[PDB]
Amino acid sequence: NLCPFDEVFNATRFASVYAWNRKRISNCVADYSVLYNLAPFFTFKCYGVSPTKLNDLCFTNVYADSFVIRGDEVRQIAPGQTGNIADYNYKLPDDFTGCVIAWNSNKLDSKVSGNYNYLYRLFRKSNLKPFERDISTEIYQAGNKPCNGVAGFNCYFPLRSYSFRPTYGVGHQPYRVVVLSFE
Amino acid sequence: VQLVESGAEVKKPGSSVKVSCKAPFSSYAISWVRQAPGQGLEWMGGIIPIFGTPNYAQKFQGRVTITADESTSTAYMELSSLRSEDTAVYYCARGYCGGDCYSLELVWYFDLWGRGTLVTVSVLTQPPSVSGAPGQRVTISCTGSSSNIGAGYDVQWYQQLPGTAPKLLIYGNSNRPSGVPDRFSGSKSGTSASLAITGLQAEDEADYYCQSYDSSLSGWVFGGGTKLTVLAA
Repeated sequence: NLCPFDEVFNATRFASVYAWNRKRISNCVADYSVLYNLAPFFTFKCYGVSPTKLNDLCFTNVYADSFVIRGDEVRQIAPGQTGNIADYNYKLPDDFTGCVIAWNSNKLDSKVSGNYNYLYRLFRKSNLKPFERDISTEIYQAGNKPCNGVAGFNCYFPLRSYSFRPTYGVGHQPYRVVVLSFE
Repeated sequence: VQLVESGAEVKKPGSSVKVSCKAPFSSYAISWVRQAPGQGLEWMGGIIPIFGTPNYAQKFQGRVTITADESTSTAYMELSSLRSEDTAVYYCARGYCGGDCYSLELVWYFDLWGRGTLVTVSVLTQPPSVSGAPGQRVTISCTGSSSNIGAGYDVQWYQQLPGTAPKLLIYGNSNRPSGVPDRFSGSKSGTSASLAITGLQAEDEADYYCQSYDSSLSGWVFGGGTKLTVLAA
């Protein structure tokens, strides 16, 4: 039939980047029309692939990863990059073949009081390997002393909220991101 | 705040119960778990209110229907075609995800448990029994698989004293909630996890259950339960 792409974009809700969502698109033909109606100005950045290859996927298997980060960080959802989203949250390989879709969602994902519902991992001992997902909440030990199950001095609950408000700058504003990959 | 459930029921074999559960919750996960008399906790299923499709354990797939009504602020479990086996206590549990719950997979802990709705109808491995020396250290093992503990999911531990609902003891793998003394510790390595109690006290005598997410069955799973008994000197 038709690929369920209106459920990737125009999903009722998007996940935190630390818990990025993967949905398989397996055996269908694609229409990306929904992208014009959600995002007036979006971005469709493909590496090593024509985006016309993402039009026929009747005999191909595609991974759609989706999350919300902020605009300064969309540059980290790209091959060979470093930051806190690439290092600790979502890591693309250096040989990446696929596409990265991004668009401003300040109108759905910001609140005058502040939307604290989206989180990113701030602390980790090692960097994430490509396409890895760490959804743990175990306290991080930044010091030489054990943390004993509790945050405090040099002991950090590893996830932090994003503080998204409409008065923020285009940089500091929530962006929805969708990474298309091949299996 | 405390989850308030409907009253006990005596049902004939073949009937259906609809158990209510109210927060006196759109950001939280509702999870339904039962405990047949003398047995461990069983996960029945769960829903994310408003934005969720209900998720069920394969044991209960065609017999259970988990609903949530936003207006009335109540969550419902309807178990149909009852047998004698379904006699148990039915608990509802609220799960925190820090803010809003995308899915039931991302629940950090089920901190607020209900009452018990007792319905009478006319896997992770744990030591069934552990004995401990008072003032000394005991451990309770939780051993899982590469579909759960070893898939990168965290272990929670729960305490059940006789007559009450489980109480959250450690979430994370090792994190103590507020109120839980330092004597309790948690640890996770590979496909196994461990609760430790130091300076054992007669009050620590209770049942302990571990819990994790399993991605191959796409739900929460409980351990068999451990009856810790505190000895004498």
